[PDB]
Amino acid sequence: IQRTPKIQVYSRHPAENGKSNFLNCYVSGFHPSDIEVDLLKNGERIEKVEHSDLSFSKDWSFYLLYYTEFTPTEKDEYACRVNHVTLSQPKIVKWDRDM
Amino acid sequence: FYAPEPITSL
Amino acid sequence: GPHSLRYFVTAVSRPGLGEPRFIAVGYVDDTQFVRFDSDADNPRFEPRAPWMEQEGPEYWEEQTQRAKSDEQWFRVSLRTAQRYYNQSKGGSHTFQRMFGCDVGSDWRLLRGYHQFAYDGRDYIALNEDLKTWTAADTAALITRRKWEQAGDAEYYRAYLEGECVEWLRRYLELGNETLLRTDSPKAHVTYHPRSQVDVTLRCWALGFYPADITLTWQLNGEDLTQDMELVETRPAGDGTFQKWAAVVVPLGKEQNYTCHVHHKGLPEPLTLRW
Repeated sequence: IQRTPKIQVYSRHPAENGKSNFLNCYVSGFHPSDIEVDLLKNGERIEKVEHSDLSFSKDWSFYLLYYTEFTPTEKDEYACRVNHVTLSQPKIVKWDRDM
Repeated sequence: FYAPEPITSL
Repeated sequence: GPHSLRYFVTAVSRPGLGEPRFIAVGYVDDTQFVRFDSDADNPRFEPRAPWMEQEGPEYWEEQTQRAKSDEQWFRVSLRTAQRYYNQSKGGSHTFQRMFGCDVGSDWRLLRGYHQFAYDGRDYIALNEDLKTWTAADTAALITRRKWEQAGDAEYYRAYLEGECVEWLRRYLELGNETLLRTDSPKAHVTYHPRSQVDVTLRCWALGFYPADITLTWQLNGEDLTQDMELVETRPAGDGTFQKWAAVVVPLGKEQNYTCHVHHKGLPEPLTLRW
């Protein structure tokens, strides 16, 4: 049986322009463990994005943290793109400073 | 410390 | 104080692509400290926390060899599992193991784990008495039957009560600087316009360790009847965690709402009004 991933996009430290932060995409509660995760700057795929080691929770559902260093600006939009067997098409969640 | 080598099979 | 040592092990069969995916991660409380990745260029247990980098080669070689041995067991178990159920060959499947020990403040084994899941569902688990087994279904009954006769319970109880707890003690020593800390959450409320009558209030808890936290809103003091959003606790990326809880409140009525925060690093619980 399958579980659809939960997705959260957010910064390590709170967001202020010009300061080097870390951009996170935390995908959790999903099964099975095969998952596609990309970080997007202005709709384009960021290149050296790293992730945590595969682990899972008490209910056996998996979780991963995808992250990359970046410097947020006034203009630049960011997002996380996730594809998974449970999703009939790639889900895109935009980075919101307040969420 | 990882668990010791399995002794019985599934 | 209470502490735990946990391993989370995953094996995914990939037909036509080669041997299965095999990964094991090790945690002390909410801090990861070791790993094994079968796809790594060189398959070996390696440290994933700064305080583990001092250990000798004997430590790493024994860890690596116990993991490689477990990996082999998982290859057979995936095949055996697929046969037990009569599933179609060629498909991809998952096997998971979680094991380790929880100790209380009197250095006493509160709970020892040795349990398995197949395809995301419970398969077999060592009961709390460390002597008996819980089978999830008639397939697992076959396995329970074999493990009962072979005495696997006693074999892992010996591990759970000995090596596991003994090395939990050592890990807590190695990383006392970081593991025994309580980083209190930094909390604040944010205000976000919705419609022309409603508004969103979001209560944030940031920078805290360990990951367990209690975050809620209440109206005038009694519990909520509305529909609060409370997102999953999430890793900041630096060893700390974040969470928020939000409620939609009537404009003009914002002052009847308070956010409460309870955490092990807070000598007093927080109460936040906007």
